[PDB]
Amino acid sequence: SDTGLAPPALWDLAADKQTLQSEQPLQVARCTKIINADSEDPKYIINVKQFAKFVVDLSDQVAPTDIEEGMRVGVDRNKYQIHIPLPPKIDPTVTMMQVEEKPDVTYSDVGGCKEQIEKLREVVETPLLHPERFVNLGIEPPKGVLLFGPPGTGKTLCARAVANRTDACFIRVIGSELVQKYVGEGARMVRELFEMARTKKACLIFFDEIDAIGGARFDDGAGGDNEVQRTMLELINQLDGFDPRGNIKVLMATNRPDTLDPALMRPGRLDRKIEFSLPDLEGRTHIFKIHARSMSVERDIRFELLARLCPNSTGAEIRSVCTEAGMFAIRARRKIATEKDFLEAVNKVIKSYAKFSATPRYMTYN
Amino acid sequence: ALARELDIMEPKVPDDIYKTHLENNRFGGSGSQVDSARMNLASSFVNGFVNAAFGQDKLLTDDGNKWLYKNKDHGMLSAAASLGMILLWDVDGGLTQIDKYLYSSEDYIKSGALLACGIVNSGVRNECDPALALLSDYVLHNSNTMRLGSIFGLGLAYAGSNREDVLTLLLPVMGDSKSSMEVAGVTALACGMIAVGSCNGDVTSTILQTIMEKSETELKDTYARWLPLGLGLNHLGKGEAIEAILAALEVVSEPFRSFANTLVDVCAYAGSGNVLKVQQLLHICSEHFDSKEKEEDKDKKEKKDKDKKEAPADMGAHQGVAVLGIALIAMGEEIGAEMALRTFGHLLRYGEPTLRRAVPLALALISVSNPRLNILDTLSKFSHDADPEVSYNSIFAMGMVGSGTNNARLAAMLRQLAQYHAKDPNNLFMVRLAQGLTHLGKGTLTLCPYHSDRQLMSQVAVAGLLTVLVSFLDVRNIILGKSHYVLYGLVAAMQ
Amino acid sequence: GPDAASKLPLVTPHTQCRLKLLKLERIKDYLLMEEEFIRNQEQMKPLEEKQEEERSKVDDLRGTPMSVGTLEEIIDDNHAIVSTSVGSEHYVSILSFVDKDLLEPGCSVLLNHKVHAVIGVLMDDTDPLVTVMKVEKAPQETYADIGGLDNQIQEIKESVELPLTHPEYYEEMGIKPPK
Amino acid sequence: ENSEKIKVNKTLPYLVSNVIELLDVKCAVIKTSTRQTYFLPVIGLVDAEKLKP
Ligand SMILES: Nc1ncnc2c1ncn2[C@@H]1O[C@H](COP(=O)(O)OP(=O)(O)OP(=O)(O)O)[C@@H](O)[C@H]1O
Ligand SMILES: [Mg+2]
Ligand SMILES: [Mg+2]
Repeated sequence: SDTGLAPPALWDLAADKQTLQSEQPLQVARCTKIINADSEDPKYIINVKQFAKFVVDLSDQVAPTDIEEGMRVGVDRNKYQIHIPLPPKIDPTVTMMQVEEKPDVTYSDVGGCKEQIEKLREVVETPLLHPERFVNLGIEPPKGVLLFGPPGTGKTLCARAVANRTDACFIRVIGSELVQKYVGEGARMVRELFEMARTKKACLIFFDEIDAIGGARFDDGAGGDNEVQRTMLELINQLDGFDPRGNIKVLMATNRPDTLDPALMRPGRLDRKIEFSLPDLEGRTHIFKIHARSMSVERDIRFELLARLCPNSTGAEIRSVCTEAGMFAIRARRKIATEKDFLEAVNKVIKSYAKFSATPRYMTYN
Repeated sequence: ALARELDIMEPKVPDDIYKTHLENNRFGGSGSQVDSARMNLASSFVNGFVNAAFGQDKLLTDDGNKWLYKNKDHGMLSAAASLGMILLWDVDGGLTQIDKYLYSSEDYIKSGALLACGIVNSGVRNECDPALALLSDYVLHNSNTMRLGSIFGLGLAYAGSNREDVLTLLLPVMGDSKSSMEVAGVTALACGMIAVGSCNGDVTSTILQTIMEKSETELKDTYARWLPLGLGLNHLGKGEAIEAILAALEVVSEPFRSFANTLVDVCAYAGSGNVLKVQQLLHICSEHFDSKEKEEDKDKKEKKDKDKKEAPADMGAHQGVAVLGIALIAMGEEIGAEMALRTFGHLLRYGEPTLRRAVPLALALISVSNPRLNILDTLSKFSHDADPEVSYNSIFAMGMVGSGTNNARLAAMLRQLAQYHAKDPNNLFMVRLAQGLTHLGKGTLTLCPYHSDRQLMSQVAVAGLLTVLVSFLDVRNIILGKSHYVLYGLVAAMQ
Repeated sequence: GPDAASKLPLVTPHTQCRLKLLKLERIKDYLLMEEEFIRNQEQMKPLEEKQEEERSKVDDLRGTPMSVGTLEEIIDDNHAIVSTSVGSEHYVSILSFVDKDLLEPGCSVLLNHKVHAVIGVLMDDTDPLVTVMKVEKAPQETYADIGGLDNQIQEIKESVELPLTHPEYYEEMGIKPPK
Repeated sequence: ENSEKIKVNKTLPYLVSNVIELLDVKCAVIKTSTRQTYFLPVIGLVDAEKLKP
């Protein structure tokens, strides 16, 4: 035991006779890759993994059109005859980037970004859904969006939210995964990504934190960063590169917009740029509501006053006030918060921790 | 009013976007559109239900003439019923304009429309009770076809009604063998569920109408199973003092009397949690039939074991299912015993992944050896989590579509019409109360679709009759509303 | 996955309340019927023993020199591509004897040594990285030993220890614990 | 002869190899795609001049 013991009732359901009926009649094949289709009628050239490059034709049941150059196909283990086409090989590290479970956040937990949300839905949530509206006019909808702003403003939330409603496949990318040891295979992960996406009629790619692989072209004469630069070029070439990119709609959010190559920031690749500025008064008065809902309150709380006590407070700094104001109630042993509790919260998360912060040194985007 | 107007957001949900997320199927064909009615008919069923309660969210109705031309002559008869589902719970809104166009040709198309009437008229329980007045005339009219549609709708519309006039009135129509068998057979199921009390006069009369049948019809019928079901629920709670007459008077009958008598016992003994009564069912019954040619009885024996075991203090549920897998499938008979797949979903059907579905049922869903076996399990999954409002369900559904029996058309519509239909939102299917121990007597109607799909003679596989797979839905709503006399409105939270 | 112990931790009565007794007797009746339910059917149908016959046939279907390889991809169920020992990829056929659940893309697979196929998954050796940072128990330093810092011990207690011992507090005010 | 000639070719599976040195002491030395070298004394069913190293 401890290896593969499955539900014993399922073994008999496995029909051991059929298994014997399958552990003999079903010949085990070996993966291969086709290089040429030598003409005459059959005469396919083959390349097994690490045995040799043999010459094979067919068995009986694979239609000639079923096989094409550079297609994965299984072969006989004795006479080396093609029997079944095989899927192309996608790097497992690139195939794990596909999101299988939608994040549990919708387009109602981001507040104050009304204009940003609307401008982020006509390029990633309308060209795909209701795709006939644009047909009755000459419009290729913009393909690509850059979300930039100070840290803790909501760049990822508006992206994590879009994945909650999008019907097309959503592909992750962190911007640090595209950094790999050997020269070369940092562009393979950027070539395989789009090959997988093109296999999906509608696909979205979220190049989160595109600053580790999206730097500016810099030649110091001392062999500065080059592998990252090469990877960025492949990304730039696969968005408008003498080959229709397909239906892929990129979506990359950067913490440092003033660092990107002046070729990843032109229409065609990163078409529309959406600015995520610090919330205004009406904004942060709404962020407080969206984060203080599922909590006990005095009901009669001047949330507007609290909003105006933290003028340049990022969205994160507002949740920390709400998540900390109730903290002052857990300590007093009370179960219902109070405005005085929140005021002490603002005095700690906004004016007491302002020594470190991130907003003052980032709104210059440097 | 408070869902669309007050709420700022109001997006639309076209069917095409989510119909095929996996694009492997479309690859290679490159279009190749075909006029096959089998493909078209199944797709309409899925789309129609999702569009319910969407007055302005209709796009395939204004120009639906083209869809009518792309099918067979007899295909539209089954599709004609689906039109009514769109206008759900329309007492008079949809009927105002239909009457003016009634004086027209194409009377054949009218047959399918009536099937929709029964579903829409079910649950309203109007004091005037217009359903008989608006359905009795055509039933009595001399025509097998036009009254054929009326038979199904009448039973469902009067689930809460228990008037004896209708039950006796319907008996002669089914008792007339000069008409089609299906006409009488389909009706017999409807009448059984209407009466939940005793109904002594008709229960015995119904038995008589089954007794005076030839051996070939009685033996090889494939349709007599539903007969005890109506009687079984019509005799629930009866003791030995009542069944004594039935047993004593049923001692000069054919051996089939034992086949039917089995169902009554369980229904009467609603709560009878014990071991002595259950044991002879599995062992004594199984051994005795091995020496004779009689069959098709052990399957019903196992499915009814759910009774008096639904709520074992939330502790006997897990234990019961485990025994079934290692008992009814581990060494059971090759076909009949192995066909105890719809029992697991019957015991508890609300949606509870990772503990009761992936292991018990998901494993057997990939039985590619025999497509027929997958038929029972493919439909079994949809029943227990049809509307669970769980976002973590679609991953498993895509685990088989496009990777299994795709070339075969018979297995094609098994998964597409059911697996992709489990995305219906704002709907709940659990019928147990908050306590979870007090069941609803009339809410237990979700038991008929547990053996009909197995045989499939003009039932599922054969086109012409598919409303059987639409009538068993009887559940409550999942929406909770709060309001005041002057429409004040509160925002009180819940946990 | 499943837990061998804790069949029903219903200690809510926490006393001599009769409710404890009713549930226990329920299993006893079910056990009694199962006893003669298995042995009885095990005589006139001597096909599968389920204790010695069940294991025996699968072993023959397996091979004495069971192979070890890496599963590289998951083609349609009952079929997969497993990387051979050294460098070859085989389009093997998955046998139902495997749990069919632990087949993660790249963990491990046991294959027959002649007709190579999937015979069984293998648990993955604890990677050295896990053992590197898996601190077992703080040797001696207690929490009253630290001394001095008092107002600063409450913050750590209230962020990394309270939400795991008394979640109710960050359970009724609907506030997630400080990250 | 053609029936026998096809019999060797009828074994369609070939082993691709690259000619290394077309020695004239009209022989050939090949390097099969398995890291094995050989000294085919007779070139085979191909011209001795159409084969270049
Ligand atoms: N407008 C907003 N409304 C509500 N919550 C917000 C808003 N903006 C930010 N947040 C809060 O920010 C947190 C997550 O921040 P997020 O990672 O999206 O910010 P960011 O600035 O895009 O990130 P980074 O630059 O670190 O990648 C969440 O807890 C979320 O509640
Ligand atoms: Mg981010
Ligand atoms: Mg631009």
